[PDB]
Amino acid sequence: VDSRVDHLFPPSLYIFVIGVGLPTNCLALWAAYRQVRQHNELGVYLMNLSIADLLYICTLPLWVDYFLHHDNWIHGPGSCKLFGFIFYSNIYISIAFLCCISVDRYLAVAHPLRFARLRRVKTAVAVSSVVWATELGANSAPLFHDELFRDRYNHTFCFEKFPMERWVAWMNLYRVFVGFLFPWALMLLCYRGILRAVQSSVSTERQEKVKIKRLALSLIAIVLVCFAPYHALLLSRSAVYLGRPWDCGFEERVFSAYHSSLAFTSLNCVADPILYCLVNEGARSDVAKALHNL
Amino acid sequence: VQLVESGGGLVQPGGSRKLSCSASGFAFSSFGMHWVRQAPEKGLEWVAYISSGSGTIYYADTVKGRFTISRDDPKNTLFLQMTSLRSEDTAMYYCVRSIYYYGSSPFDFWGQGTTLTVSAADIVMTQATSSVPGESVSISCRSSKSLLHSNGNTYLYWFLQRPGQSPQLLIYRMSNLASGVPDRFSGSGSGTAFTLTISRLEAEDVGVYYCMQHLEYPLTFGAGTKLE
Amino acid sequence: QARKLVEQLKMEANIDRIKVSKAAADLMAYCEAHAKEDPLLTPVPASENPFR
Amino acid sequence: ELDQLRQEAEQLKNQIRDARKACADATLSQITNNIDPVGRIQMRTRRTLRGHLAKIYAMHWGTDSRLLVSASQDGKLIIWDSYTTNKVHAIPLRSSWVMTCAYAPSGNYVACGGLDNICSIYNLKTREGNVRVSRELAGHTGYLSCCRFLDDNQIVTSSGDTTCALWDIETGQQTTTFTGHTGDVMSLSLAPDTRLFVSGACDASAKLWDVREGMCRQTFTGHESDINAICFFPNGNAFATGSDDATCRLFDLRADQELMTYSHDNIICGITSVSFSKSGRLLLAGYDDFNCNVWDALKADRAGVLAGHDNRVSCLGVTDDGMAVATGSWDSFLKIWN
Amino acid sequence: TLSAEDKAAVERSKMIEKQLQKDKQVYRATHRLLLLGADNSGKSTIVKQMRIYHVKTSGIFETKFQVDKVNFHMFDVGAQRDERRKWIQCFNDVTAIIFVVDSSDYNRLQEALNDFKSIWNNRWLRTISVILFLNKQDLLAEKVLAGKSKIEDYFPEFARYTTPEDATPEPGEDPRVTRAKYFIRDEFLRISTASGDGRHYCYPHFTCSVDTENARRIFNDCRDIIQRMHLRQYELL
Repeated sequence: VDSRVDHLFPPSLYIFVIGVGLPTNCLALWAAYRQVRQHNELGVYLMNLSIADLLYICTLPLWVDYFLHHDNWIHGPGSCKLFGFIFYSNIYISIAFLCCISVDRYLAVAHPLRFARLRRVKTAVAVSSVVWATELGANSAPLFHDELFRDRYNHTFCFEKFPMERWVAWMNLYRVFVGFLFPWALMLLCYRGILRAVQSSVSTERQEKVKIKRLALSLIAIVLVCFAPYHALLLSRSAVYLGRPWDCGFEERVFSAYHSSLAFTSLNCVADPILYCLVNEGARSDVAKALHNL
Repeated sequence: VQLVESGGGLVQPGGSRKLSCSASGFAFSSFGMHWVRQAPEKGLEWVAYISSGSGTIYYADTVKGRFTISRDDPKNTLFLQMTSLRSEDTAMYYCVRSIYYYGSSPFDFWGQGTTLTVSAADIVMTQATSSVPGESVSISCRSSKSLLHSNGNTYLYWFLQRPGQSPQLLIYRMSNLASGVPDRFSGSGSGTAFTLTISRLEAEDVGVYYCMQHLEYPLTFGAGTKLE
Repeated sequence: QARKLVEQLKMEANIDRIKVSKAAADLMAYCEAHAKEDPLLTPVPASENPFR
Repeated sequence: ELDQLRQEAEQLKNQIRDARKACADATLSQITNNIDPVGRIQMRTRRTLRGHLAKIYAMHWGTDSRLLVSASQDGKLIIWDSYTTNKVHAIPLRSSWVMTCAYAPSGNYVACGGLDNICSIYNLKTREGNVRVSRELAGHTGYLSCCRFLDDNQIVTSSGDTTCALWDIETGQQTTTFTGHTGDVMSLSLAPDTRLFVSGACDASAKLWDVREGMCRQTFTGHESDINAICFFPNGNAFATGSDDATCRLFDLRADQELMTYSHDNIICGITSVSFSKSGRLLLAGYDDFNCNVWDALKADRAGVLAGHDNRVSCLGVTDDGMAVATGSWDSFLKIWN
Repeated sequence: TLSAEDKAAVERSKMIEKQLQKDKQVYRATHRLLLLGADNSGKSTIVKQMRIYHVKTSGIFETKFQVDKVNFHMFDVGAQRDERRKWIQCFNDVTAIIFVVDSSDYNRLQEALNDFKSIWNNRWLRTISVILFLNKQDLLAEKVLAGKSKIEDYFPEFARYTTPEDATPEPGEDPRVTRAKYFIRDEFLRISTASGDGRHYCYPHFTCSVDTENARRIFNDCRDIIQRMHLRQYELL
């Protein structure tokens, strides 16, 4: 059980995320609020996604240090328990609001004349509240554990043990399977249904159909390219532990790749503002008309 | 409009009885209903109040836990469930129709009344006079606390109970003549002391004049002035 | 048919017109005489307006 | 021959034009260029009235300056308490395509009408609690576009059949029918003394009528397009018109001309509602660019703007005590400004 | 804070608001339509049949019909004048406009084309789709089969016109009536496609006066229209 020279990639990537995803997410939050003012209940989910992204990107300045300084956390146990819970959530909050958006879009497009009670700002707010309550209470296990752990080779950990606790493996399994694949599968099914509905449209001009398909494929490709490697490797180093709990052969080799993938999973915070409030000409219109106020 | 009510009689102490008030001829669902009682030879005393939509219910401090008011809007009926009837709860109970919006006239229709006999920190209204055919007569009443609100409304009401029947609204909010009252009646006041002035009295204007405050619950009445 | 229009236009033709200067001065005079009682023109201070 | 009659009519029109040209000695701007400017005036939205489902086409203040009736395309008339933003009555109409409403001076009745060609009248103060239809006045061929109460028993309706009518409410028959327009009549303003009333139609003209005699007195022909709104100056000797050519104009009955024109090169949308203040110094006008404008009625310069709506302002009304301004819009919101 | 009567007034206002929310629930779930046409066009027969299957100077008529548990309003104007440019603003936000034209009356078909052009280019009817009922097809069948009344004379471009490849004459009928009816359809469609700008569409149908499958056509077109607007506001396009 040891570590590698992983001190440049996650820091240089979180710096880019800080530089791009604070202004883009503030603009996206403003545009989503603009949408809510018009009783577009998609705006509620867009605001919630922007909030999760914002309070994720506002807790990176700590892990950029935690990775610059080699793998040690020094801001007490209190910061490592709050900023470590915000950092290992908001992934399952972002990919829950993306699923909420895809289901909202599927209902509007594939059933345009039904379920009108489900498409309202009130029900959107209630669903957002339930989404925040779950995945923040059901992912709250790391709080009720000591989680600023030291070891031999001067590695002050934060939310880890390479010798994994009994719960950590099961909670990782839950992460991979009921925080990523389930919401991602629902996103994929919703966009497949949206494309099947758009296909039948008589009034859409077959280049708009191509634009819709190439946006719907990128929506479910960005999520996979950002979350699949980290979660597959988390599955790997959690499945090995059940086979050989008292072993460290795999972990030392896979440590650097694991932390680089964890750095990668942060690109789905500058991905969201673009793909959901900056790729269409209506929300860019809001950006243009509001930045022209000052 | 008409409010016919029944369910009264001789009740042994410690018993119970339910009063009913059947309304017909007006949109019952948009009116708040009151129960008002007066002892056989004494003045009126407010009992309870149920709001339109049944969302607000008030009781007098003397019947707070024993009585229960309820309504049935699809059936146009009003109820008063009385339990633990003492000998001090003998009166003849009234059904009053009241509606509240900007410029409405509450307490404008009163039922005929049903009689009930039981075998053997709020505002106070004083009408000091107790008794008084073509001449001007002025009645007066007073209050402990000023009835003038910050709105500009003086929540003073004037009622006339002719010898044989139920009270009839004459002036609401201290200066407004009710619908149907002749222009002879006028009302005035100053915030704490009030007066009612019949100009050219006629033989149909004899009876007992009652005052009211609607500033805050419970609503209090006053003894009442007699004219003979 | 057009005789009705002709008669109506004849009736509308001959009325007593006052010079435009007099009418303009009258509008100016009405606006000036009621200037102090126009809340929107001269704003009321924020204790008599019922929309405080 | 008919050519002779046409020539006589043309000669009479030329005579009227010549008399008007002779009577105009000085413009209003020349006389008014000495008075102090009104200055920038700012009004803030004191209240906002929520509850209308669809767009709002009509609104009329109460004579008590506190109540307010409003009409919307969902089929409701809502009576607001302007001070507390309460709702007093919610009147559901038989036809949802209403485009005018009025509140009686006494306060006992309201009227509304629209594409149904009927001016329904509602009784607000009944012995029963509900608000009932007192009478439905039928006889207009086109849609009713404006109605104004004279008293509890007389009402004046303008329609899109080139006709205004004077109804007797007790017996629903037209006492007088005012013909002479050639296009759809839209607006209608009663004189303060209720002896005359003006009407603007799609013929780009306005006429002053006599209620008692029933005959048109004057015809005004300023605008270049259909006239959408009209209202009397508080004096009773003037009125202002708003049309689709993005221009307001001020006429005078005694001078029988047009005194001043309110237009800006940067505003190109038509006016939808025109009202005056108590003194007549301010000419509040609604527009299609979502923003009401305030014009100085003596100088033709914008004193202020009322921008608080997300759709075009349809109705406008200044209260009788001059204390506030109501503004309804196609976004289903009323706002009280002061 | 505030007096007893004012509390009761606020309670009454709140009950009014509750009733208005109940009304909003049913207002947002009913799709409103505007029926237009000439006197010859059988819109009266259409509305009568729709009402059956599912007042002197009166100016508007309303018709409920329901297809697959979806509510529909249909309005037609009865007593209005010839001019239309003023009361057409009230229908700025309807779901669709149903324009009905008689295809068997070649004398008045140019006036119908001009009316459809004025509807399609109205400044207030942008983003409002039009459902085109090319009506009275049975009468057109005889009008074209019997050669007594010709069609090349009224429209001097029928000769240089070929039946489009997309044509689908289903039941089995002469090619001439198919050619003529698709010519009329393509006249209306060239007007439609000249200046659409992609913000609204025209859905043409070959209907008769007494047909059962008319409310289904309106339902399908309204489904498509609502779907398109949902694509617009939900940021898909």
